[PDB]
Amino acid sequence: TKPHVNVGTIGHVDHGKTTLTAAITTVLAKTYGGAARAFDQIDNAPEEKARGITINTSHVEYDTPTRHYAHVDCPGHADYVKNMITGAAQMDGAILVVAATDGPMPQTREHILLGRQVGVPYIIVFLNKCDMVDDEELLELVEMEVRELLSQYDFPGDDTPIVRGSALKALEGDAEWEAKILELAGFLDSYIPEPERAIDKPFLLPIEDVFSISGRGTVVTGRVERGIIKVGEEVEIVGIKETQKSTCTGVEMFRKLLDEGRAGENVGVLLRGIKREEIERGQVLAKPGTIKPHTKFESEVYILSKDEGGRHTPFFKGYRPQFYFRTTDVTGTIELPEGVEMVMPGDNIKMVVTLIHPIAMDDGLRFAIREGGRTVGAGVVAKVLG
Ligand SMILES: Nc1nc2c(ncn2[C@@H]2O[C@H](COP(=O)(O)OP(=O)(O)O)[C@@H](O)[C@H]2O)c(=O)[nH]1
Ligand SMILES: [Mg+2]
Repeated sequence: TKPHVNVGTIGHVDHGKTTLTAAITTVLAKTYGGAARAFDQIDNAPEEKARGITINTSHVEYDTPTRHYAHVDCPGHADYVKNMITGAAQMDGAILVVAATDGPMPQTREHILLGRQVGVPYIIVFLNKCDMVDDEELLELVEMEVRELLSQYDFPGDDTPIVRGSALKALEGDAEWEAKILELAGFLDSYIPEPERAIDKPFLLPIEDVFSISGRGTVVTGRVERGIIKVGEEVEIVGIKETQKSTCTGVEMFRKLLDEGRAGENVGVLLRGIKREEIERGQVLAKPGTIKPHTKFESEVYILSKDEGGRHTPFFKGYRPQFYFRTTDVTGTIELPEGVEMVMPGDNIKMVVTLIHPIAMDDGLRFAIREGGRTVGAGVVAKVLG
């Protein structure tokens, strides 16, 4: 099967993301095979529901000779904010569209900054509307502006592929400009490395339940998030309390006794030496020395709007909600950015959080913000602090 890669268009409004998305599907369909999509179908994005969050998202698919791509395009900036923090698939790379007529605009900066925060790993640039620009001096100056902006947020601007093109003329059928769509698709193939598959990451299992099995000791159940756990291998129980070491003495799937549990499977793991009461809501099983527990972190959060089922009134710096990490709520206190004293429903802000219990975490881990039982926001860990 062809490798699967998740991409999407980002960049400022009216710079040509949707026209480019249509052009890519159209050009690749007539060149390497597939199904073309038209501008109107993609611009008219369905409402996708992620929890209570409403995100207008168009999903499109296209193939290169060697890869299958799932591409995400959204109508408005508000959708890109929501999608980057809580969208169905995390982008493996992004196509930043920049209109040569306008140059980098405020959401060009914001989407790069968000990409950095939510951990978007590769960004390719399509410099659009070049059918309007005859001057090569201008095009060079815009290209340098985009490279500086990428580097400002630690992307490798100097080595970043930038394709000078015209999404519109390519969608209209002009073969000269279509070649630029193939150049861009070439860069998707060559510049975005194939992402790391979960089965190859160090073992991780969020604990959902614990039982004292008769004559066999303590078992913890959960979905293997990544890696492989084998009978005989050592594990760490990470989070809430001081970290404990243990050994796997059995892997059970329903009534079937296994020798290993793999990423994606729902299993029960028998642990030597651990008593049922030594296990707490919110802990994970992990390969030893691969994930650490933290109480403090920086995050990018989106606060739900009233219509989405969230808060009706803003909160202030004393806000003390619950942060739901994998399996449980942990209370935290927050610090706001300087100048911000109030956070309105529907806002998104950088939030420094201090939980009252440690949670095993790494950059890019998603969480929900909750009040009482109900969800009021969504975040991504941008930087762990300790
Ligand atoms: N002249 C020219 N116009 C373009 C090009 N790409 C897009 N446009 C026009 O710019 C407008 C906005 O494009 P659109 O894809 O909807 O922008 P989006 O908000 O980023 O999705 C539309 O009128 C497009 O047809 C291009 O390469 N050349
Ligand atoms: Mg659009």
